[PDB]
Amino acid sequence: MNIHEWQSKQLIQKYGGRAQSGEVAFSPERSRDIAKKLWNQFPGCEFVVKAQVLAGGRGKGHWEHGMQGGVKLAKTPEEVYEIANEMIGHKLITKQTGAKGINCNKVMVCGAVDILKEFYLSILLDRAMGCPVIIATSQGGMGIEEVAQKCPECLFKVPISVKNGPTNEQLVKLAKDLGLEGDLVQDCVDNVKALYQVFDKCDSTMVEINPLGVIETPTDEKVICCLDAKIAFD
Amino acid sequence: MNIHEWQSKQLIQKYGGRAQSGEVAFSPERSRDIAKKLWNQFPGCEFVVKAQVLAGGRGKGHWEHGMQGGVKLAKTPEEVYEIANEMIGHKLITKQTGAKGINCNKVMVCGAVDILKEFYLSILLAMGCPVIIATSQGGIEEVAQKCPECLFKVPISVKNGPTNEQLVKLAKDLGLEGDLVQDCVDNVKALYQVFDKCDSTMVEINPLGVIETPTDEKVICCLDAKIAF
Repeated sequence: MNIHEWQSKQLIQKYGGRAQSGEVAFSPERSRDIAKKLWNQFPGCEFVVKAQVLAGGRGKGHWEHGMQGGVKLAKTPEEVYEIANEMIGHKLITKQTGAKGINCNKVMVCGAVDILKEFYLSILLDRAMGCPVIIATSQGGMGIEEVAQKCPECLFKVPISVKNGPTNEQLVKLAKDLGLEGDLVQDCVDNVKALYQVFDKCDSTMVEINPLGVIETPTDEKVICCLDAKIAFD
Repeated sequence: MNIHEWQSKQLIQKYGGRAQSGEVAFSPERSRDIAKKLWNQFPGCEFVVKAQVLAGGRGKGHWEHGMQGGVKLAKTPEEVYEIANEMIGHKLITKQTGAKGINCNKVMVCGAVDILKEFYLSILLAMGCPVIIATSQGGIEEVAQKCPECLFKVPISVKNGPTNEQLVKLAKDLGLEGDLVQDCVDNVKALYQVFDKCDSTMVEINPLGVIETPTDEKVICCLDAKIAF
């Protein structure tokens, strides 16, 4: 059982992680109102509209009536309305849904940010090692099976002492192994600790962040941020 | 009678102007909630907390208990709480208030943005017709009053409103180039509709800014606003 992206992100934020949870909208008009209000705060910003569906391959999918993408860029609140109008109440077809598609009745409206780096990061129980593991790659936005098959050099698998860890030294090395320098190293450490707390304290079978991003803030600071999130339960 | 900065900006927005009206808060707790919610949209952003008081010289002013400034940068929602807590329910002393100061009962919280240019622009009604005054200089409203020669002044045919040629020339005279010229033209046309359709004696934008959006586009934006009736 998976929860939606915006709910996963809110849970991450609850445990001190940085995530772009945006605001959920149950109508196209509400989607526009969210965008309009955000222009009170960051005037002239752009928007991303993300269909909230329980299925994978959302961003790459296409709608039954022809629109391309479950994640779309919008320049104005009216463009946000137009996009949400083709998502809410309609069927999204992804690789994982097959031709049957999946109904969408809500979207997330987000501010558009400069994304500098995309990582993959997941926490799950590893059968072989008999403990939780952190799996991460510097090649976010890809099938994790493809990375292991075609690019095993950028994949990292970190065993975690179930409630005797993860240790700070493991997280610093992972962050540095992902190519992070400067303040982003500690930022990454802090965010991965929060993700583990979500995994542990919420009895999740998998916390998957694809992508875990390095983004720029509106005043150009570089920060770690969950840009998609999938949390699974039993 | 003047309306507050954030109300002035909301009125400008209603007529299609770009303005950082932020969100008003009447308690430090609400201020913090506003900030926390904004981190859902622009994670990691910084915040500006602006005392909403009907008095000038806020930025240089100081509060009784030591805090410097009516306009303050906050890095987190908790700094937003702390700053707002020193503003709301307290007295701000600026050169315009005198020692008697002015009570603050509200702040505006807005996202911190990179400001690339600050202009002064005002639309005023005195005994003749509307006039648009502006200068390319950045405490600039007193510079306007004691050095009026530093101002562009553009008379407006009340029957025909500002012409497009006047505003393009004004924007270019203020040093704007490229797409910012038309953006400025569009925003000043909105400020005129507020001035006209709301029977205002003054719409004062100090500063009218060039700011960067979160994805680094440059846009014209009202960063302060004072509207009189």
